[PDB]
Amino acid sequence: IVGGRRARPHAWPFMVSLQLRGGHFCGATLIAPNFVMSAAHCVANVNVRAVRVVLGAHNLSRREPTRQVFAVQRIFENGYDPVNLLNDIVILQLNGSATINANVQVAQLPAQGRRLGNGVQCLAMGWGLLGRNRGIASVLQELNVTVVTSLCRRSNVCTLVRGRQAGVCFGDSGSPLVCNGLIHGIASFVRGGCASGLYPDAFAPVAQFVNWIDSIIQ
Ligand SMILES: *[C@@H]1O[C@H](CO[C@@H]2O[C@@H](C)[C@@H](O)[C@@H](O)[C@@H]2O)[C@@H](O[C@@H]2O[C@H](CO)[C@@H](O)[C@H](O)[C@H]2NC(C)=O)[C@H](O)[C@H]1NC(C)=O
Ligand SMILES: CC1=C(C(=O)OCCO)[C@@H](c2ccc(C#N)cc2)NC(=O)N1c1cccc(C(F)(F)F)c1
Ligand SMILES: *[C@@H]1O[C@H](CO)[C@@H](O)[C@H](O)[C@H]1NC(C)=O
Repeated sequence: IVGGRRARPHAWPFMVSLQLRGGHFCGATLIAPNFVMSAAHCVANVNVRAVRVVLGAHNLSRREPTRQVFAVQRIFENGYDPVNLLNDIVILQLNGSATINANVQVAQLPAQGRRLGNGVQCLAMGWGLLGRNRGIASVLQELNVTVVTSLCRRSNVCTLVRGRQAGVCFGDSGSPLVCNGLIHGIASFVRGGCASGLYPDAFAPVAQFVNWIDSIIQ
C-alpha cells in the first residue's frame, strides 16, 4: 500500500498473509474457518504445497502468538484468464480449521451480483510495497479509496484516490477491498505502476462470484 497508514492491530481479523519460505508474497481473506480467498495470479506458478496461510497477523517482522498458520489442502479456481485479466480469484482450502477469536474472524461477503456505485467509499489494505524501493510493509497498512467506474471494466471493481498518489502495490495482490463492511474486491492489478494518480486500481469483483464461493464453502 502506497500512501496509506498503519492499521490498528487486528482491526481486520479476516486479513490473511500468504507466505513462502521467503515470507509474505500476497494477501487473502478468511471466508470460513477452513477457506481463504485470494487472487488467482498470486498462486499461478507457485508451489501451493509450500504456501503458509498466516491468520491473526499484524506485524510480520515480529513473532506473534496471535497467529495461526495453515497449509493449503485444495485449490478451487473459476476461469482465471491472465491474458484478458479476468476471474482473478481462487479459493484455498486449509489443512484444518481456524480458531475464531478476537484476532481471527471470517469476513462477510456481499449478495450475488451486487454492483458498487461510483463514489462508494472503501478501505484497501495489505502488507505490499510502501512505494519505490521502500520494500514491503512490516505492519498491515490500510488506505481510504473511492470506487470509480471510469477507466474501469465492468468485469472489475476499480478504486482511485483523488488529489494525491496512493494505491495498492506489489504484495497487496489478493488482499480484500472492504466496502460498507463487506468484502467487495480482491486486489488484482495496477496500471501505470503503483499509485500513478492516473489509473484506478482494479479488483476482482467478489459480488460476481458469490454463488460459486457459496457452492464451495457452504
Ligand atoms: C476512511 O475510511 C474509514 C473506514 O471506512 C469505512 O469502514 C470500512 C471498513 C469500509 O466499510 C468502508 O466502506 C467504510 O466507509 C471511514 O471511517 C468511517 O467514517 C464514518 C463517517 O465519518 C464513521 O461514522 C464510521 O464510524 C467510520 N467507519 C469505520 C468502520 O471506522 C472514513 O470516513 C473514511 N474517510 C474518508 C474521508 O473517506
Ligand atoms: C502482481 C501483478 C501481476 C502478476 O503477478 O502477474 C503475473 C502472472 O503470471 C500482473 C497481473 C497479471 C494478470 C492478472 C490477472 N488476472 C493480475 C495481475 N499485473 C499486476 O498489475 N500486478 C500487480 C502489481 C501491483 C499490485 C497489484 C494488486 F493486485 F493490485 F495489488 C497487482
Ligand atoms: C496444517 O499445516 C501446518 C503448517 O505446516 C501444520 O503446522 C499443521 O500440523 C497442519 N495441521 C493439520 C495437518 O491438521
